[PDB]
Amino acid sequence: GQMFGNGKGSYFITSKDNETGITGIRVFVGPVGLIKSIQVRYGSSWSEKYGIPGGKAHELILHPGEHIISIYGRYRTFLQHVTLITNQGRSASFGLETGKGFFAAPNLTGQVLEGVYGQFWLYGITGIGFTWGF
Repeated sequence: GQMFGNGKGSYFITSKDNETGITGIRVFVGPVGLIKSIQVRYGSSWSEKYGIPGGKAHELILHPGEHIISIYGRYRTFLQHVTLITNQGRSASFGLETGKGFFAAPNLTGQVLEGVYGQFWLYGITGIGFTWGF
């Protein structure tokens, strides 16, 4: 909490479900370079496509024991850039690094990414938020 970017349009939310946490993140990026949609992998199950159809699928598949611990991003009208940095030093960058920047980290140390929410509109994601927990 709360939501990064100029959120506009349809609300979405996904989260952990008495399971393992996030083991993967699928980001869809178009030729225009903005974040169109996301899928989140819980255990072995991919969530539904949250956003606008189109673009090319790019993935961060987490290693055993690996978790996303902070997130840097850029935005304008749409979420332009997202880089997911993990607890093992790895970082996966998606999208064109333009606009107003943000940085999301959990308040308490040991907390990792467990879910993401936000808004998508015309071409893609316009607002993005993150839920952290142990």
